Amino acid sequence: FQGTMQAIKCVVVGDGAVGKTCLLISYTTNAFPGEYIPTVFDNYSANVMVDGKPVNLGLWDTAGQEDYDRLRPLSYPQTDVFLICFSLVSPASFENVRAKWYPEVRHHCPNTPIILVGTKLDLRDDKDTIEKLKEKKLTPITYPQGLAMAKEIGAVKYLECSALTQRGLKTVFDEAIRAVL
Amino acid sequence: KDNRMSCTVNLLNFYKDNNREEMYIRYLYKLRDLHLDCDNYTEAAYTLLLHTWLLKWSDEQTHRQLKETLYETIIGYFDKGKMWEEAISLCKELAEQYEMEIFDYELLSQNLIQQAKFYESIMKILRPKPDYFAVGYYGQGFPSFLRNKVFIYRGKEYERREDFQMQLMTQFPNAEKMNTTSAPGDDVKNAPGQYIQCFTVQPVLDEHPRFKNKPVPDQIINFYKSNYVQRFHYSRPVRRGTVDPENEFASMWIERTSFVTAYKLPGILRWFEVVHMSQTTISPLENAIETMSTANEKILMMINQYQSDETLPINPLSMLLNGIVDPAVMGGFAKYEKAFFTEEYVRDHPEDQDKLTHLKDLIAWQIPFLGAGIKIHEKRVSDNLRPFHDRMEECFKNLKMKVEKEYGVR
Repeated sequence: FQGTMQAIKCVVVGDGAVGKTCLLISYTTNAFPGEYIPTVFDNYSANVMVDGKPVNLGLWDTAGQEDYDRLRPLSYPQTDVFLICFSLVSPASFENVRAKWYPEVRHHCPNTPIILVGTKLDLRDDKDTIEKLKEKKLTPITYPQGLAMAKEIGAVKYLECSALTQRGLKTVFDEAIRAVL
Repeated sequence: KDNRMSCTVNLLNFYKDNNREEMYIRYLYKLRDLHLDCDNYTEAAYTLLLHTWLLKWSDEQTHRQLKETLYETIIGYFDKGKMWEEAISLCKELAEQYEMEIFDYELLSQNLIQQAKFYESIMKILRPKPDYFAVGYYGQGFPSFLRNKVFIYRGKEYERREDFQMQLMTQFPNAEKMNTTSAPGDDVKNAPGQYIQCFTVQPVLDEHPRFKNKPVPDQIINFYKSNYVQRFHYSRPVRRGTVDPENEFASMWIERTSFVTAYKLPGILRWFEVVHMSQTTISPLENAIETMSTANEKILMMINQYQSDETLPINPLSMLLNGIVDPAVMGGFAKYEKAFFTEEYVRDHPEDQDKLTHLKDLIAWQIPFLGAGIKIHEKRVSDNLRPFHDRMEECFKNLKMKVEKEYGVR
């Protein structure tokens, strides 16, 4: 009766420094914001209900490392939605969204939707973080900038979150799913 | 109306203590009606059971007919609740009466069919695992029935902590949400304001003797892992020192807290007060072991779900296998090898020697399961992912290989 839960395959890309893995573990295990336990294994899954629809969300933690440029797109096929993430406190990872990630994804999956995600939303106001960036003559990415970037790459949504405070996290995954439904 | 319910139960309890059967019954119903407003079927059903505890299968509407009408309604509730095993267990009592006490075979056949439906559902209708949330109320601002107390709450279907805590904060708007799961000091306990701790806790499978040594199917054992439970865990990771930028695992310890409620969940309420709390600490080694077991349990469970049904999407299988076969992002168990298999780690700890062998066994254990699952994946993988499957095999082969030598084939 009612068949099987809709299985949604969601593939997460971004630089290693973005800390995208922390997002997936915190959400899947529904962890306290401060503490979550790492595992020695790569993929995370959650059974969740969005808009009254229950689904089996599979979160693929891809490797940012360049060594994997050949190996990583093997699992791209069959994806329902793409999560593209960059650190709000790393303009380099931001620039890589346009430079490498979007092109790669688009090359391999032209019509699969994309969600742009801004990580470390909590650091964007940390003084020590702001200072170190300035010394390097860099400033954190702003909301208006992330949005423009999304518009540019043709991402369904642009969203900012913080694995540590957990604020804005649930939404990323809810919206990832609204994108598939 | 948590307050009203708590109140009703407080009333209801007092009535039990002072034998006031008429009053007690009046309150059972008051309580039942409240659950129905909320659609808490299972808790509504358990509350009615308090009535039938007073009834007996006699002719003294007489007792047997009343107890009967009641069992029917309760069984109806559990069905909506999806506590099929609880429903079945009430069916059996009725069937005994029909079969051996009043020989009503027509009603009996009806009962048996109802049981056939519940047994079937258990196996074929998957029920979402509920979540448990601990809440601590630590301000002096709290009334005396909540003051400095911990309660475990049974989550509604697909209810997530973000949703729950929101309603909770709504209930108390001056309460501050604590940012630790750690047991609060007396400094906060004797404070004037309201402070609220809230986190998800893990249920512990209570031991049932029916399943004590027999081979029970996941399908019917898993249900007991998240229901009928009285004990719960929260695990937090604490780093001890000498952190390595290479493998955090070597230095990661877990503080684990245990909560025991006074009554099992589900019951007459969605929450019961924690009556005992304990903390135990687990070493990176012990942690690696749990981690390894979970991984193997999951792989085995998955290969079994797939050996059965073939209408199952493969995405969830690909994902699990690949993330264990080729853990690019996180370490892999190499991290565990690098961390505990040094000549040095063994020398420092001789106690762990029994454990190290156990850890080794899991790794050997992993490969068969992995290949077993890979066999399945091979047979049923869409052709656009064939290249993906082919790589996954190569790593596996590679992996099978390095492991077989180091650790004997299992």
